[PDB]
Amino acid sequence: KRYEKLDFLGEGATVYKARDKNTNQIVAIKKNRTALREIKLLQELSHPNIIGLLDAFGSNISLVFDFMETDLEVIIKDNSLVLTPSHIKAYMLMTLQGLEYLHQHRILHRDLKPNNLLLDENGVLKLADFGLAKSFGDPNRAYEHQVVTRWYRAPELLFGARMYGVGVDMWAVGCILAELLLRVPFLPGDSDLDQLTRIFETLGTPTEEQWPDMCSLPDYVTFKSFPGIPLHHIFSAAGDDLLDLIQGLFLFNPCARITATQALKMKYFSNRPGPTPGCQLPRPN
Ligand SMILES: CC(C)c1cnn2c(NCc3ccccc3)cc(NC[C@H]3CCNC[C@@H]3O)nc12
Repeated sequence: KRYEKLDFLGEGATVYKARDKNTNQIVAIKKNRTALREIKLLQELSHPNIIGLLDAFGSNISLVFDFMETDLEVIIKDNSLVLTPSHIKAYMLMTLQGLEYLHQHRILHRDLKPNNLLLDENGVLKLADFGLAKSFGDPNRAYEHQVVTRWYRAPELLFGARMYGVGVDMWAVGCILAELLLRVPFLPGDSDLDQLTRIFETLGTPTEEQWPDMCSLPDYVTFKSFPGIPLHHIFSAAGDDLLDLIQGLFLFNPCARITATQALKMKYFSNRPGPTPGCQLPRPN
């Protein structure tokens, strides 16, 4: 009644474009117990790189956010675009500044993947779809457990961990970074077992030194030994500063794995070339 419905945008939920009658501004309208958890976590937060919940109303519920023009998946899949090292540095910087904020507020995203990083027409990247986000402390049930799509999913979750932390988001950011570099999914498992296969044959089956607790995980099972592939072989364009960020994000021990803040202090972010101005980031038609 306050927002002029315009164009359909998705079905998961159900999203629509709309024009607010008061300000005339363009927004996106998204239309349960976790529905309130979502509004709870979001009405709180304010960060340029986190989508901004502008309004809500009941009677299925309707979340009003700012319109976004595109997302990393679209960009990644757009052959017309060539991503430069500066482009990639920019996307990551914004992604990690948003994730550092979330984590400082003891929140896990738990569903980080390229289509959940949205971009506005000024090249501001924003984390979105907090339908799985939870406060760090909240417990994980066995049969209600919500887990990212398997290609971005961290090894501890594939081994059925119920106690976990930021490393689950940091792994997903590693898989996103790899996808920006290769322009295809990094680790495209065709099953949860095959997702681990792929992880180990790419990165090496973990030693006990690399991952002390691994064997005590609930769904731990014995895979063959794979040596893995050197990252400079996988990512042949990447400088040494980037290689070290990647390696940091893909450490098997979830407690050794690099945090958003540790990532952000990495030489990579202070080295030339600098991150593209948002207004210069590549745009699809
Ligand atoms: C609900 C809010 C976060 C939002 C703002 N703009 N916008 C657009 N904009 C158009 C668009 C087209 C292509 C790629 C991305 C966005 C599409 C869209 N689609 C719904 C889901 C789809 C899966 N990824 C998260 C999206 O919010 N949701 C939204």
